[PDB]
Amino acid sequence: TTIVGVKFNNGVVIAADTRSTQGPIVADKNCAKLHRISPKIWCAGAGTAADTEAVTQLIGSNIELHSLYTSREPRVVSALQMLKQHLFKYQGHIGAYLIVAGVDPTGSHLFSIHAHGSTDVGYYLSLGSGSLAAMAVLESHWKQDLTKEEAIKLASDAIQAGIWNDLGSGSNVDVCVMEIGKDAEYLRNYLTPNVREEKQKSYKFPRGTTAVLKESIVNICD
Amino acid sequence: TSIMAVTFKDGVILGADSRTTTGAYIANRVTDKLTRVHDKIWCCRSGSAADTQAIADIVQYHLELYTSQYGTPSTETAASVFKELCYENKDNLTAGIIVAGYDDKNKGEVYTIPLGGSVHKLPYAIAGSGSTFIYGYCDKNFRENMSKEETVDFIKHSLSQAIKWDGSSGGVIRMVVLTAAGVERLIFYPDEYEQL
Amino acid sequence: SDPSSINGGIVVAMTGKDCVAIACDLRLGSQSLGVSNKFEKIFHYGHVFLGITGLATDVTTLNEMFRYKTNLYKLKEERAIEPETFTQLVSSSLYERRFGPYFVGPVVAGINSKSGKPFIAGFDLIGCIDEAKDFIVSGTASDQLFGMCESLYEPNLEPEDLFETISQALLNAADRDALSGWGAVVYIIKKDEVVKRYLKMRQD
Amino acid sequence: AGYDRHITIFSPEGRLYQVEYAFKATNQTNINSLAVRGKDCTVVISQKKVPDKLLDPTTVSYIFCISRTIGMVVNGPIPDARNAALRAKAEAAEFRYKYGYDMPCDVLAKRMANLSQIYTQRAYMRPLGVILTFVSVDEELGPSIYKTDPAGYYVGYKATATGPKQQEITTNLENHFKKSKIDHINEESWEKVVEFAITHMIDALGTEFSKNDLEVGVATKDKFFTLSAENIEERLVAIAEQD
Amino acid sequence: NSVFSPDGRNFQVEYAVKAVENGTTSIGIKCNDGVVFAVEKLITSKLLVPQKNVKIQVVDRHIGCVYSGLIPDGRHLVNRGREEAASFKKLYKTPIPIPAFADRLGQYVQAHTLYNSVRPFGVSTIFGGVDKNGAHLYMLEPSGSYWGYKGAATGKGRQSAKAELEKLVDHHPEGLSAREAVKQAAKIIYLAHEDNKEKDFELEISWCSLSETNGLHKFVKGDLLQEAIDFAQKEIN
Amino acid sequence: TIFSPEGRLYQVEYALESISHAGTAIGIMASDGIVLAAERKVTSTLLEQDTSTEKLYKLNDKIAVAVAGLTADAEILINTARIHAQNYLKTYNEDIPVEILVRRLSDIKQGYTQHGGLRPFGVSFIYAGYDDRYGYQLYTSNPSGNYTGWKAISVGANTSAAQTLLQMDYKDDMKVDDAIELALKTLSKTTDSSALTYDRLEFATIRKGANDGEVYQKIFKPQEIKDILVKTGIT
Amino acid sequence: MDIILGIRVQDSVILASSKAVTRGISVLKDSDDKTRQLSPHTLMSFAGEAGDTVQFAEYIQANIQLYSIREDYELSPQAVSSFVRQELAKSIRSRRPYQVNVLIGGYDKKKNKPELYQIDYLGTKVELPYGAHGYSGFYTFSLLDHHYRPDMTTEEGLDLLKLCVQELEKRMPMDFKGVIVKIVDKDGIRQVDDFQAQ
Amino acid sequence: MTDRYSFSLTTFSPSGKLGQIDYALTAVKQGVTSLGIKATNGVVIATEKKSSSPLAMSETLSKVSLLTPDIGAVYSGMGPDYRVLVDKSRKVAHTSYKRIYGEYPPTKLLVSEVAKIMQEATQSGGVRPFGVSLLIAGHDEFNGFSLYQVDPSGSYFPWKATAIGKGSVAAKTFLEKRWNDELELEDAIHIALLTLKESVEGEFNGDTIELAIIGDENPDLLGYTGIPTDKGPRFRKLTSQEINDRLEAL
Amino acid sequence: FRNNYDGDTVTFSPTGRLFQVEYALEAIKQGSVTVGLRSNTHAVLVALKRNADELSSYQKKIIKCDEHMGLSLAGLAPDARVLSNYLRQQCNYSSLVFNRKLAVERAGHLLCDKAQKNTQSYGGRPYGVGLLIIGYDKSGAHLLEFQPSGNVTELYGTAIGARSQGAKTYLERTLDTFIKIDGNPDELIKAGVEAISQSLRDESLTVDNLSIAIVGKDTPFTIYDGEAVAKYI
Ligand SMILES: [Mg+2]
Ligand SMILES: [Mg+2]
Ligand SMILES: [Mg+2]
Ligand SMILES: [Mg+2]
Ligand SMILES: [Mg+2]
Ligand SMILES: [Mg+2]
Ligand SMILES: [Mg+2]
Repeated sequence: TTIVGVKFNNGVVIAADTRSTQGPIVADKNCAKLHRISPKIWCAGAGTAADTEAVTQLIGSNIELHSLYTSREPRVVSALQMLKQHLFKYQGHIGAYLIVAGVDPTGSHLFSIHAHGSTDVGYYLSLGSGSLAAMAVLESHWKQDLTKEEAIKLASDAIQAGIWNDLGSGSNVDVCVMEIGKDAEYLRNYLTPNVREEKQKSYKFPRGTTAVLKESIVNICD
Repeated sequence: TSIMAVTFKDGVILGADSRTTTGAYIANRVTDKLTRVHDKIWCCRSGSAADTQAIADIVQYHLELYTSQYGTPSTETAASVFKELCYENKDNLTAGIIVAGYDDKNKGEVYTIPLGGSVHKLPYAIAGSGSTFIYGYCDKNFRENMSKEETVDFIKHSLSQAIKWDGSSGGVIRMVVLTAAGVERLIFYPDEYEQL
Repeated sequence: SDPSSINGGIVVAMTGKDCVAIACDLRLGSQSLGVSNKFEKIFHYGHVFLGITGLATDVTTLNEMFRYKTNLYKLKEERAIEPETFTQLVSSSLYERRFGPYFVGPVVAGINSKSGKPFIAGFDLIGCIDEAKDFIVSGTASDQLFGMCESLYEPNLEPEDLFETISQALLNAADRDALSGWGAVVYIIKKDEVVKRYLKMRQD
Repeated sequence: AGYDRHITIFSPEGRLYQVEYAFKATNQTNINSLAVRGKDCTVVISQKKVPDKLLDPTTVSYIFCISRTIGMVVNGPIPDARNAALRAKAEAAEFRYKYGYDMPCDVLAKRMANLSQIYTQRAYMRPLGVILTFVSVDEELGPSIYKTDPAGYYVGYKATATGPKQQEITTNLENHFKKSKIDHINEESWEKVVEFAITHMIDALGTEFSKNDLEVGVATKDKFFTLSAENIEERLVAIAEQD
Repeated sequence: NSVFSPDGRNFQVEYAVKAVENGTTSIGIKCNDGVVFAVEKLITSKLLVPQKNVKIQVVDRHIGCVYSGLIPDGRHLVNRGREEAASFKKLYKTPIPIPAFADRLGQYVQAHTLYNSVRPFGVSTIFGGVDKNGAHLYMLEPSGSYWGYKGAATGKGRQSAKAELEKLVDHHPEGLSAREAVKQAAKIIYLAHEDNKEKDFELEISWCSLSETNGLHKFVKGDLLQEAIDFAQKEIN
Repeated sequence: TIFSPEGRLYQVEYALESISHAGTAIGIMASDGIVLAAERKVTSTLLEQDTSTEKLYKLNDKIAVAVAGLTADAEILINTARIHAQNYLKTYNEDIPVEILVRRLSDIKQGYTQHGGLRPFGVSFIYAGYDDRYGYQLYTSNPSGNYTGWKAISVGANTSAAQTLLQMDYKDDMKVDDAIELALKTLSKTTDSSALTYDRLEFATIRKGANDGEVYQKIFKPQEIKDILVKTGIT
Repeated sequence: MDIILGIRVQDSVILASSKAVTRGISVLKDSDDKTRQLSPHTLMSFAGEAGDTVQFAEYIQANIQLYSIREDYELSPQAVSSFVRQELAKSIRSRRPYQVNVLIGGYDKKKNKPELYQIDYLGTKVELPYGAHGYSGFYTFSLLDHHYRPDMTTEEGLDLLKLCVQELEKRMPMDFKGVIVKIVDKDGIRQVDDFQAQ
Repeated sequence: MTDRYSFSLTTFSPSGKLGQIDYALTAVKQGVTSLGIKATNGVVIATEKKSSSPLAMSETLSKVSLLTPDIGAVYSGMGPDYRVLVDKSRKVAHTSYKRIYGEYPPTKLLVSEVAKIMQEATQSGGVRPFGVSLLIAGHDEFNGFSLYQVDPSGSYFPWKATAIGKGSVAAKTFLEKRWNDELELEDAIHIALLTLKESVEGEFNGDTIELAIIGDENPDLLGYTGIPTDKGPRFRKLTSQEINDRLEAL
Repeated sequence: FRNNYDGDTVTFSPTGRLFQVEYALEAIKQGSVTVGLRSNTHAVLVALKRNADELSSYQKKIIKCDEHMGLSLAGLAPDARVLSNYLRQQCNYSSLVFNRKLAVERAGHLLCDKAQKNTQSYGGRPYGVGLLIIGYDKSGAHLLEFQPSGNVTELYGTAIGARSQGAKTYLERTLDTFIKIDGNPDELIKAGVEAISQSLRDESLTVDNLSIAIVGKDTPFTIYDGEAVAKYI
């Protein structure tokens, strides 16, 4: 997995590759690692895939309830405090590593959370097996006060580093842009540089090829 | 990690490097290790980041509740809350905390709570992996009742040595000055402190 | 030894033009000893199909748990659970057992009765959804299945062709796995009708 | 003695007598209070009555600092008031710990009202005989007044008054906002907003106050604080030159 | 208890107050650096062992309590106060501030007026000591109500005691030394015994003074007691 | 919970008293099916008929209940009965025998009668079911937790009046279609309204599944009730 | 290690269970009956860990007997086996699991068919023409795959079983002291007390 | 500390009445009128903002509440009981449904849960029933638009249109006259405004009336784009200004 | 006034009285008389035991709590058993944990606090027994009187139970003599046996009527009954 977060002058962008693996094997060639906690607070995870999704949804559900109750737009510091306190309680057994990013009435925010429940803040971050490839790009090109365009380019490039050099990452680049003024934009398969080439031959079989022992219709209704 | 707190004439100063590692990888080169638990009570954290953040958060909660009910807590009260948490949970915590604060009556104070959960009141304290390299130096150069600028220098020199030898320490040197004045954040960059 | 290797078993699901298919082997073994030649691993709640591979006791238990849960669903809601929702229900049911998981690899196939769109999904033992639109594979010959599917598959196959593809993928993967095989059953699922075929295969 | 008068079950008319009785308890101290919004502050004024001369005047107060940013004034007997203050403090500290931001004035009010509702519904708890007025300069909503009663009701106010002579003050302020046509006082200094509040308390109640007859709490951006006798004396002098 | 009267009162608490008025008289006096506590002990019979049914109680090391009404209810209140002061010291290290301690007792007494299954306490308690920032004296009623006092009395002699207390506040606005307050306490207890004269009484005094006891709570005994008894004997005649 | 000097249970008695004011429900068992018919309590033109079910509830695929009493109490019970049926299915891989489900439900009611100082549930049930031990079955249960089996029965208002009428026309050899008629006639005779129109009825059958070898529950849409009110000649 | 075999013929289910109880270096007993009747048309045989074995069987026996009296009815073999499976499935994740494997042979009156279920300690259930637990299946499954027919009579089944017992006596390292054989059909459960030299 | 009333406070009377439930229904009667009207393509729920002081700010107190993106509620009766019921209803939508099926409950099932919460206040020891009747309006894919009433006993009924509180009987009459099954949402908002004018004492404008609709998806109100199968909430509170616009044409 | 106010211990009368507690105090007045008194070196309990019949045993009034402590009872006997058991436990605890003999005074405080909780908890009655506690500790001989209201007082001598007012008046009179009865166990007992006499409308107190207990300086707490008391009649 390669996930990055990058702050720009008026917002925050996150991005991720689209490959899930069971050890050496590629399960999903185009899964979605970008998760919504609330409309303008988004999330990318690495580690135990079930864990990052569950902890995101639990906290997403409680953040919705908090917002309704308080009549206020959810804050990124709340997602953080709830995630970190939850993860801490489970003493790393919930293997969630997350980059959490958003805009709220207080401004724009970029945070990291580790499975034991420690958090950090910064202007640029990476996580995942591709984390070193992506950080090397970030450390090479990140400047203070980037425009929106530059930030998308830099994040996109960081994910590419992970896609090309980390065997744990591959396929596509997903992006989400959270600007202070606006609605969050989720950009699914913003880059697709790993198209499978056309096969050399068609493997469709002549009908009758398979030997059938017996047969019957299956009843669905009642 | 290299962290220290030093008492001086007008108060207390906390300082730290800014590097967090997982193995030999620098996870964060610009960490802020100086943590406020009240207006004029801060700490430096060492050991497990998860553990010390969770503790610092609980302490901050306790000191806010304390302030609502009884008024400004002393630095001793702060230290005692940390100790209670550390001692009582010694079997699932790896936490070493240095607590530093200023008030009007008691002036600048420093307490260190190392791994056991013991508490020690001290004129100055050092801790973190990098601290072992500066025991000799700090003991030779510390004096009571130093001025602000002398104290800033002592920490600056001390931590630059700690950073020089410890691979776990490094980045920028952050400091917080705590006096009647006031709360002041200082930062110092490699290009400066490496030439010391 | 490893709970997911004791009993043997494979399930695979594919999408085609206005249909889905789901297939499984019939083996139930106890390590090296083959015990049953008739252990089916695909089930259905109304028009929603679920294959489960893994420890057989958990295969049976989860079938009973999902019959139970879908029956109550239909009673309160006055309609049959759709593929997407059932997928969610499997995922949350599995995650609920996060630190004492069922040792299974479930697979869901079906056609949404409102949109008519074919749907398949897979899960790991703790409920992580593999959302994939072509094929899903599970079991002690999953490497063999991924291999077979990635070569054999092409999109929008007619039901009679998709039948050949899924069968060929299953048979040949099963024959490279000591713990799979011993009979195979294939379901072709068309909105309107569902045909079930037992395949002839090597009995070793 | 019917049971519908002893615990919070419905009367045949659909009323809750113990709740209504609890409102009556709120006046038993014969103190009036009022609250106004400035341009970037919020002020609360309450009467201070120290009848017994064996009392230490500094410990006689019905204004509480709930948090760094929220003040609360109570109309009602002190034991129930302190019970409510303690709880509000605990709820405020807890909110900050759990959600990482300071508890908003209105949200604390909604929460304290919810606790009140419960006493309205469960038999074994008596309602508290107090009305709670919460003030702050909210970071999202600006200067705020939210008031909660033994019924579990709460709402936001442009200004408000509470106590036996609540009505006098209310209609006075109502008259004021009719003229100004805006929903706050135009003034930048919280000192002037305090003076306005004291001034209109004086008219409405037709009484003069020394520095020991008043008690003042002021909320600004990020503090809430109470004035000392001397700060108040300085306010009284200021108003006596022109009115 | 949980029951409001149609006009917002609580009759059970009002009745609890009657138990207090019925009680022996007790007082406290705040001085320039401390606090003095005194109480009337009715000698029912000559068989009561003198000096040996101590009514004044210490909490932690720096706080005295005296009460009038049902004695068992006071002891209950002090047990709870001791637990509450221990818990404070355990967590914050410092001995509990008097205002902090007041509220702890306050919240506990108030709690016993919320629930139909509990009765209010049948005491008023006068208490205080020295903390980080001076001397404090408090009085706590069966309702949970409490305020800070310059001087306080409760029990049967309450009215005359308050009258005497009020005089002292007027003659000595520049603060009363701790040694003076002791004498005056002995006097005041004598001048509220008038009422309950039928049976004999014995005097108990305790004090907490920054300069006289180092801010620790102590019992007045020996020569200091005898001298305060003499002052009161000579000033009643 | 307490006994009266007569050895009766006040709260139970008063709960039955409450049920006698509720809309009448009728159950008739024939040899090839069962009928459940119920009258909705004084309605209004604006009430949604198309998405309403207050008196007839499905317990599983082979069992249904007609309710007389507080709906909200009935939903509590219905829900536990549904769970109970599924536990049984899961434990034995067989659909629950009707009696067993009725007995469990009755036992929960009996419980409220004997301990805990909560009020009983103000509910009476007619159960319509099929199983392979007893075929078609009809049972009744009331707030006491007592239950009994029947060929035809009513609950709620006018049971005494409705019971006499059923006694009169009921014959063992009946088809379900004859039972349909009997139930509608009996409600028609016993309403406290002008006529028994479709909009005031809930109706359901448990038949031998058109042509199969299987059991089918038909919960009548309003349209079907209007049409079946045509045949039996009550327009 | 305990031999537990089952074969389902046309009109009955036959169970055979070894008679030995061995602890350490000693055979303590040579007439052990590894069987409990659950209901007049359902029999269960069991093998596994020392104490768990009887405790489980008797607990199941108590439960089915309770049902019978409550309902004045006999649960079908399919129902009893589902019930048994669930008890084992719960047990496998409890503090101390029951280590018991069972065969359930029953005659179903509603269908008029014999039925044989094999369930191991994990709650793995399967319905089989013939089955075994432990090592004995390593010999008997292949023998029966060869010699078994679906339409065998009871006597044919007993011959087929004699063949299995012969094979086990020849090849199995342990002395299991013969079996006790029980037949379950429409007229209930009966023991063939002549097998040791039949 | 610890409860003394572990017995039902709602018991049956000799006549079969459940007194406390009746008395709560009397509280609903005293409450300000609210109503719901269902159209072909929407539901409207409306009520009056009976303010307690001219010094209060009536926008800070909403009587119409979002429960899910597709479900809203209004009430008549005791406001504080409503407020806590709304809290619990939002929560139970998550705990009993969304955390299980990954989607929001259909209208009838959420109503069903609210109904249960109310039923329990009718049976449990030491409590009084809620003093409210709710109208709940919603949409869901498989049932379309719906409107439900829920009463202090826990009973619910589906309505084409209804009214609760003070002038309910007159308003129910005015609605039976005016409702048909070809009504468009705009027409139903109109009828709701007319019906409400009879009930309203003082000023009748976008500041004194509170009105919300269950209509089509507001893809703007979502807060994000890029997921095409997410089109936004169907619940929408009309603004002050939006209301006055329909009052001119009234 | 006494009307709706004596239902439970959880209700004040409009005079500020607790009737359940005052009623409990009335069971003491029913109980058979007992006397306690002490000097500087010993403390003595004397009790008149009461039979239920001429065919019965006179029921015991004296209970040993520790080697240095015991008590006599007047009122509900099973209530005395609850409290003496608790006191035995408190004595024991103090020995085991601190190797300390429990102060008679602390025993007072403990019993008092225990009685107190029962004067304030819904659904429980107050204790209906009065107790006289004697012991020898590190500050000498002690006598205590315990009332179920929770009031405990230290006295040189006292009596509780029916007609006890006589004995009390006698002890009030004798005071200055028995207080000095030191190092003479038998004279102090004689003074207690005589004090109890002033409380007889009964009979001439017999070898069964009489229960005597003693504790002091070099004497563990010990109970005399039957033959061993004859030398005092
Ligand atoms: Mg790669
Ligand atoms: Mg370094
Ligand atoms: Mg695999
Ligand atoms: Mg194979
Ligand atoms: Mg209440
Ligand atoms: Mg109560
Ligand atoms: Mg007084």
